[PDB]
Amino acid sequence: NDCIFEVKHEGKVTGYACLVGDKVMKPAHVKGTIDNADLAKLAFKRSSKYDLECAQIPVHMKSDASKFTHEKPEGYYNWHHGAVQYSGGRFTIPTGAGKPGDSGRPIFDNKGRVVAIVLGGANEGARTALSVVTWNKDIVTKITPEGAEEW
Amino acid sequence: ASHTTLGVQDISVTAMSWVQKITGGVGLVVAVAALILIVVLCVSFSRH
Amino acid sequence: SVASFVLLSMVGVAVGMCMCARRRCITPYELTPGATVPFLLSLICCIRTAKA
Repeated sequence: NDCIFEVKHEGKVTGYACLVGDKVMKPAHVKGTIDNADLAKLAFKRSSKYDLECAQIPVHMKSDASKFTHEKPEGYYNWHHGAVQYSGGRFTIPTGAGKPGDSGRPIFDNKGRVVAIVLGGANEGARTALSVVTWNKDIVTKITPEGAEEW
Repeated sequence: ASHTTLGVQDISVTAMSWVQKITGGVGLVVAVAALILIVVLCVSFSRH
Repeated sequence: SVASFVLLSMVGVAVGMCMCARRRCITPYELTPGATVPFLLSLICCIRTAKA
């Protein structure tokens, strides 16, 4: 836990979901709810065109927020299973090294600021690419390369 | 007298203008509403 | 009554738009991690109006 907070539900792995900025994230393809109690009451709003569920950070995490940015240089980006070298505009992994059950997963910068949120992944070699929703100058866009399987 | 035999699609002196005003009433603004539905369908669908 | 019908027809389309209007207020705004608004709601004018 650098600033790493999680979603779980009922036995199934609900991917990952962390608070950031003003909103606790929730991807719309994720079924189930949070493991915790206090988070498990608020409202969502669905987005089919981008697959999201709007969900607000409660005020009790005023001393418990998580900063981020929208700065995308290339090179190494640390995640909870090591390093994803987001390079060439491409946040690839060596193929297959990630585990399913990772939908909505916080990748951060080289110093602990959340950069992107991953949904899917595919491969045509030793190069698994990923399907990721981002926020350019805090403007959110889903990006799906061809063949994204749910994590 | 048989001129009294009138149908139902008869003609007013002025209410043709009134139904011109009503048919040209709030149909234009909901045409604008449909237009901005077409606008907001293009959140990312336009220029490649 | 048909006159009432068409007005209770017509604004229905409009309020359907208003439904979609709110459904497209959040569409630039949804889980937006800073949820920034220079002019995003200064033109819808539902909430989040800055000074002037």
